[PDB]
Amino acid sequence: PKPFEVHESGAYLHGTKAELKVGDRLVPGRESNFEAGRIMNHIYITQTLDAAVWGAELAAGEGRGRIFIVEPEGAIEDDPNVTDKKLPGNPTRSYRTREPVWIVGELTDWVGHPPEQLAAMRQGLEELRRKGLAVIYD
Ligand SMILES: CO[C@H]1/C=C/O[C@@]2(C)Oc3c(C)c(O)c4c(O)c(c(/C=N/N5CCN(C)CC5)c(O)c4c3C2=O)NC(=O)/C(C)=C\C=C\[C@H](C)[C@H](O)[C@@H](C)[C@@H](O)[C@@H](C)[C@H](OC(C)=O)[C@@H]1C
Repeated sequence: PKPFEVHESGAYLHGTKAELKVGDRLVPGRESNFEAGRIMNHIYITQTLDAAVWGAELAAGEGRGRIFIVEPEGAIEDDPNVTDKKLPGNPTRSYRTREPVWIVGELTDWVGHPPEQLAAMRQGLEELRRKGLAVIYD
């Protein structure tokens, strides 16, 4: 995938290693993928495939990444972890919602980041943790 490229569909995507199926309704309050033990207030979704693939790859869990197309029941807002942080605005088109979402499809035709790019991201995040700089906004 290409960073900042909006998916053809305009649809909201959710990358995860959870075993979801079309027709599931997902409510907030599951555990963070980035800070063990943290109970989440939001569901995180995106309109770029690149951000969804990172969500699938970086999600906690055994088993492979999945990307779902989802329909929010309620309001969505910019995800502050990636908005006005490294870049101005929200170029990854990443959002979050306090209300449930429905799983309406599964994206089957994606490929992951090349392995050294995924390893660099993983290593970078462990480093931020080791330095106490991995602040999670939620
Ligand atoms: C869609 O976002 C993805 C890719 C964007 O593509 C791309 C090109 O545009 C980015 C934007 C616009 C950012 O604002 C950004 C950012 O703020 C950030 C890191 C992190 N960089 N490092 C980690 C590895 N590394 C390169 C060295 C340091 C980034 O790489 C990016 C970044 C990119 O890479 N944040 C930090 O540095 C700091 C200080 C803290 C991070 C804290 C928590 C832990 C994270 O926020 C968690 C909650 C997730 O939100 C991220 C892991 C995102 O994963 C998902 C699934 O969302 C990932 C950024």
